[PDB]
Amino acid sequence: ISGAFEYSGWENFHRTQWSWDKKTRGAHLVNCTGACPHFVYSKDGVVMREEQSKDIAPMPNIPEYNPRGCNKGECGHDYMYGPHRIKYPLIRVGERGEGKWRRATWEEALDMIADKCVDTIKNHAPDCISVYSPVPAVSPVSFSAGHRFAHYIGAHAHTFYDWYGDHPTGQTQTCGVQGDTCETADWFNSKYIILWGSNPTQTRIPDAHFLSEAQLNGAKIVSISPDYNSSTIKVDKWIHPQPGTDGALAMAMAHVIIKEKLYDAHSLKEQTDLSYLVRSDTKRFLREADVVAGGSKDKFYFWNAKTGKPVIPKGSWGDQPEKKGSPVGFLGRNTFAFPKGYIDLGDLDPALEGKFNMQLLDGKTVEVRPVFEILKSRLMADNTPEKAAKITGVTAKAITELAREFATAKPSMIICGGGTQHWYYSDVLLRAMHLLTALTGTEGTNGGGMNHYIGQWKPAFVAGLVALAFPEGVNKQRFCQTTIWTYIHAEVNDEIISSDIDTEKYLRDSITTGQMPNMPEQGRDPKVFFVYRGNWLNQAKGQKYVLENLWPKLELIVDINIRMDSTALYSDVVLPSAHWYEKLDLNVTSEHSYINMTEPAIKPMWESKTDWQIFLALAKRVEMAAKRKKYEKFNDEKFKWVRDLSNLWNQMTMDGKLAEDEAAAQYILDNAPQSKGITIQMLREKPQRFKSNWTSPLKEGVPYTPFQYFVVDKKPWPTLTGRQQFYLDHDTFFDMGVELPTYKAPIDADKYPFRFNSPHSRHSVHSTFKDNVLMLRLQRGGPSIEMSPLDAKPLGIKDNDWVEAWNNHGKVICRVKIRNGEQRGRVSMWHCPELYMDLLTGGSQSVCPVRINPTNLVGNYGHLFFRPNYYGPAGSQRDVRVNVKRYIGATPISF
Amino acid sequence: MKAPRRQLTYVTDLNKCIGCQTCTVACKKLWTTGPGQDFMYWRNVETAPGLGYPRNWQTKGGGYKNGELQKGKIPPMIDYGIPFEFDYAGRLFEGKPGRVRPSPTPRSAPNWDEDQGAGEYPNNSFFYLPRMCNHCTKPACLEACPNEAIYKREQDGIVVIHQDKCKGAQACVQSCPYAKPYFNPLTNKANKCIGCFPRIEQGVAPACVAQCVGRAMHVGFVDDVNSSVYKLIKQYKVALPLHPEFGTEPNVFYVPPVLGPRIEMANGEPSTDPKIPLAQLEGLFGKQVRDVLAILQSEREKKMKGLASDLMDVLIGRRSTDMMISPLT
Ligand SMILES: Nc1nc2c(c(=O)[nH]1)N[C@@H](/C(S)=C(/S)[C@H](O)COP(=O)(O)OP(=O)(O)OC[C@H]1O[C@@H](n3cnc4c(=O)[nH]c(N)nc43)[C@H](O)[C@@H]1O)C=N2
Ligand SMILES: Nc1nc2c(c(=O)[nH]1)N[C@H]1C(S)=C(S)[C@@H](COP(=O)(O)OP(=O)(O)OC[C@H]3O[C@@H](n4cnc5c(=O)[nH]c(N)nc54)[C@H](O)[C@@H]3O)O[C@H]1N2
Ligand code: SF4
Ligand code: SF4
Ligand code: SF4
Ligand code: SF4
Ligand code: F3S
Ligand SMILES: [Mo]
Ligand code: NA
Repeated sequence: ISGAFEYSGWENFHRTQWSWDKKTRGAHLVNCTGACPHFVYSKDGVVMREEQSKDIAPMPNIPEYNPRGCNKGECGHDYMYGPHRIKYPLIRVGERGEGKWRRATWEEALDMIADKCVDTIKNHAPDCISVYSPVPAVSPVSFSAGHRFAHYIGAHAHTFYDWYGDHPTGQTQTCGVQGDTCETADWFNSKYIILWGSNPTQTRIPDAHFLSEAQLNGAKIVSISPDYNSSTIKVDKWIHPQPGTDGALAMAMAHVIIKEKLYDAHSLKEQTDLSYLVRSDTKRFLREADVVAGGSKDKFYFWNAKTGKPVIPKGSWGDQPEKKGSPVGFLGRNTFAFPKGYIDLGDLDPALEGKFNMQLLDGKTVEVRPVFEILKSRLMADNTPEKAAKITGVTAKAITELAREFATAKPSMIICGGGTQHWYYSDVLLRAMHLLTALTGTEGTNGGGMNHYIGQWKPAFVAGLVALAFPEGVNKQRFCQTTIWTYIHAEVNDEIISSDIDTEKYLRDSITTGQMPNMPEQGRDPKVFFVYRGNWLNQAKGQKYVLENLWPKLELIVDINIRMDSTALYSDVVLPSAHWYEKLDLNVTSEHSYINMTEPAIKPMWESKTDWQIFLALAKRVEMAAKRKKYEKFNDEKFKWVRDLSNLWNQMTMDGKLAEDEAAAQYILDNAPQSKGITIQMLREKPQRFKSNWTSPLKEGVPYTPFQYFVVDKKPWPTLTGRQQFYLDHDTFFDMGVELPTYKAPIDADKYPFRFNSPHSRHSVHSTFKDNVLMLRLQRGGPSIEMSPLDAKPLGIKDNDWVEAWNNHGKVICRVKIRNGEQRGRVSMWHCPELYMDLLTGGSQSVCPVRINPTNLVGNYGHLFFRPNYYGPAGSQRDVRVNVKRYIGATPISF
Repeated sequence: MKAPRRQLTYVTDLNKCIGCQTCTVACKKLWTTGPGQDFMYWRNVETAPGLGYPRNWQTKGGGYKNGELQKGKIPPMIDYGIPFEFDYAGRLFEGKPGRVRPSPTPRSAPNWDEDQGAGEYPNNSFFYLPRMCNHCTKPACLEACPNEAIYKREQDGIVVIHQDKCKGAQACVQSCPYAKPYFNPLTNKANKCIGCFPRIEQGVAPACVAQCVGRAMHVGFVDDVNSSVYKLIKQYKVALPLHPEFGTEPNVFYVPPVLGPRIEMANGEPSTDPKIPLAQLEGLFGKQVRDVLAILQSEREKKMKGLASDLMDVLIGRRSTDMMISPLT
């Protein structure tokens, strides 16, 4: 006998369901920040399912990252076989958006595109062509394909970090960095976490366990959110302010901490500009050029309380390192070239309080005060808990207690997100958050700091990406700033009267003085637009302006996609891109320190091609078109670059070296210090930890936390002052009233009664998986907008009724979900459902303009300059206001 | 039916479930992709309080009353939810006008009332309740079946519907008080959770455990004194079965939520009471809840003071293999 039990033979039916002949590595190349390792199971050449591989190496004493994954990821293979899939090259036959197509060969489709590209260069300008493809970390080879193509023909690229509102503007203003954040395992090292406009139960699904685990291990967690969000059911305390009033809350916390002397004075004196001396006459920093002949406009003073004399702090913009290093993309300047210990406080004792006299170059005596003295006086005057309680609706007692707890627990951390970053004035709010963190002195400590999480913006091996995407140098690449590009070319009405904020004047002056770019140059229209790896049109702010005003300027719109998204639906040519499980690419994120990847489980389906192979094929047909049109070489005076379109394919591949996808990916790994030594074969087997990181060392067995090269090794911060700089003494900051962190009330230019919130949902990754049938079956079959019962009932609105939301920018009609946890006075529409889904008109972006904050346009103040994804106007949208009413054309009964 | 040699045992930590539905999706894409199974979610996750799946399942009837088998209702299809269907082809590829609406007109679905819960702002409250077959020690489905098509495996205590022996009597559906057998109208057979016995047989945790992203799921044999399920059910005694009054002796247990904020009083200041009412948890898990929450609170408070707590460390689960049968596959 076999030993088998009575029904073992019949049970083979179920055993066969869990079987496969092939197992390969997979990843989901979507902008979720998960970068979750997966296996893909196939049988007879058909992918059956995927499952988390659960193979990130653990660190001692703290929970492992495994398994990661989420509800979209475990049905990711639905997009291989589903009704959305692009099988063949498609060319529009109807009007844009109708979904009337003809199938075309690759040859005809690429020839059409190639012919138009050459014509546009020949007849207009290369900068009338652009390529939008965001978040390189999600899929860096696929990103590099279109960018390298643009790189060699002179087309311009876009920005994404700021256009999305994810760029921590206030952090770049404070710290002189593009951005940085701890990996999420470091959350477990904190004793006290504030979740501030962040909903990780829904928006950090594979990482959320660290929070409940930290709590069971003795940490306390606070949630600050107007609505009772899904994350808040686990926290120890919930603070629910009015929307967009968080700055008032942060400044009152700063008040309590300063007044009650709960701050870390040593840290302030060494690591911030809060001892730097400010002239009482001009309100500017006292500078060396004021005091000394030929003195520097970029060196400053503090008052040394040990000697009773003014002293010039080391490390500021005018102080050079003796050994200059090369520029580093994520730093205002390469302060790593300074030696360790450079800004160590030594036996200095900078005064934080007092008034002092100093003698200028022209004899006269000026009163100077330390920044901290100015800040302190204003905070005592205007930012009491009692005053902030009136603005925020949070009790003064609660504000005070939060401030005390946050400053007392060590380490404490702020985790911020879209709820605090997607506002017009989010820059000054994040400065306030950084002020709270600097006062408690937790920057650069495990379990501490001001850690922002948003999208999948950070590729640690960025130098290898740049090498593949922009081989002749980023200084030889055209970039627009996409918020500006959209605002201008879509001819947006932001409803902000110029006598309140002269947006137009600031923007125009930004451009004509060269602080911010404007593409195309000389006022030409954009003409050709490549969109791929982003649903640019569906997610665009100002979408109704875009569709009416920008789209018709474009002569040719190409979408490359795995599926028919809304952008593709509104495109001229749609090219089938291979699914994540039919291609090779890398996949990384800021949330964990490991390199993920996908590889082909099977060959590209139907006639699809990988993104790398598509732009290689297009390169060949552009060569041919340039020949036919006798326009193969042309002078691009902007870069002193004689371009040769007849050799575009060899340019794309380095004479064929990088003609295979895998070699392109290996080229990235080889050309970054964070990854050199790692091979694809290693990554195929197991995810590999980065070898180094950005602004701190990456230590074996320890979670990354940023900025230790400044906090611990005492290199200067890459700011004008050389510190965490809370005083920005630029005209535009004075104009807007934010030379110091302070409360800026939200924009109320939309004259309508409900604030419009558009948070991110557990049920999709942006627009991707919105239309997935399983995801919809786990909701109510379509998009949702949420309302409090206290607003719905007076309007006659019942749960699951259709509601109409509108303002001057557009209107949307969507089914409502009445949720008691929603705060009265606001509605919450999960962002950017696809236009073709269960909406009677419009979508979330119909009601959103494009708005530009003038502080984000400053490009001539030390570390404030334009660099793509380093600084630029955020595409905020949480200030929007709408009205809501019941839609009465369809009122189905419930049962 | 006779006791099994070992009993596969689950623990669900409601302090850690994030309601992401990954487990719901994993089970469905593994076991219920076949004809007639579209409306079947062997694993499902419902917001509590709420109607659950199927709607109002908690008053469906079934189980045992003073040891006597109860015959409950058979839920109508609308209470499970007609699985929405969509015509993407027409709009996206065939030039048809008109939004890609769900069919039918939405009125019910397995997760219809997600995140609604109960209570008025600022004391609205809800949490997540994952559910599956409880592979009961007293399976009412098994006794009910007039064709002895349901059996309880001797090697691991997993309850299985034998698809050849089933004739579609639907007594199991009537008698399971958890509503976890689903009648398949295409095949005329009940289908339900198989405890992932094919994975268990190869030493791999069930998909709803191995793929749990919140890291809230435990599994093992309750006879293994070094397993987390033993420690939570038998040693520390903080894991309770769902609706014990149904009399089926479930082998799935729940650690009740002790995380969560306080009730907020009219002046904006906190009460000592939690937003999750004890009365709700008692409705789910019985009169032992109070004492469990006290243990949990006391042990968490040790951790807050920098002291050791073996129980907190069990729930934290710094290594997944301290919570479950190996999840690697
Ligand atoms: N009111 C409001 N507005 C907001 C926001 C808000 O909160 N409120 N949030 C923002 C934010 S923060 C973001 S990150 C955007 O939504 C991201 O949109 P995105 O187009 O990148 O993702 P999406 O997933 O939608 O598009 C990804 C596309 O890429 C396709 N795709 C995915 N993988 C591949 C691939 O490997 N190759 C190619 N060629 N394509 C691929 C995908 O099908 C989809 O079309 C934006 N606006
Ligand atoms: N499942 C899933 N996860 C995702 C994404 C996705 O599409 N799907 N997108 C990823 C990316 S790219 C983004 S940028 C992030 C965004 O995800 P999050 O950073 O979490 O940001 P939101 O979802 O916009 O808002 C988070 C919470 O802040 C609340 N909020 C709104 N306004 C305010 C306010 O004025 N003050 C305060 N204190 N709170 C406010 C919101 O209601 C919400 O409860 O998610 C990432 N994670
Ligand atoms: S979609 Fe993103 S979060 Fe979900 S499993 Fe895939 S990578 Fe992870
Ligand atoms: S839960 Fe229902 S189906 Fe599962 S064993 Fe118990 S009685 Fe049977
Ligand atoms: S044990 Fe297996 S069959 Fe049962 S619910 Fe979990 S995944 Fe589904
Ligand atoms: S997967 Fe884990 S955390 Fe997510 S819903 Fe299921 S049990 Fe809860
Ligand atoms: S009662 Fe028995 S015959 Fe089938 S439908 Fe249920 S197992
Ligand atoms: Mo984002
Ligand atoms: Na249609």
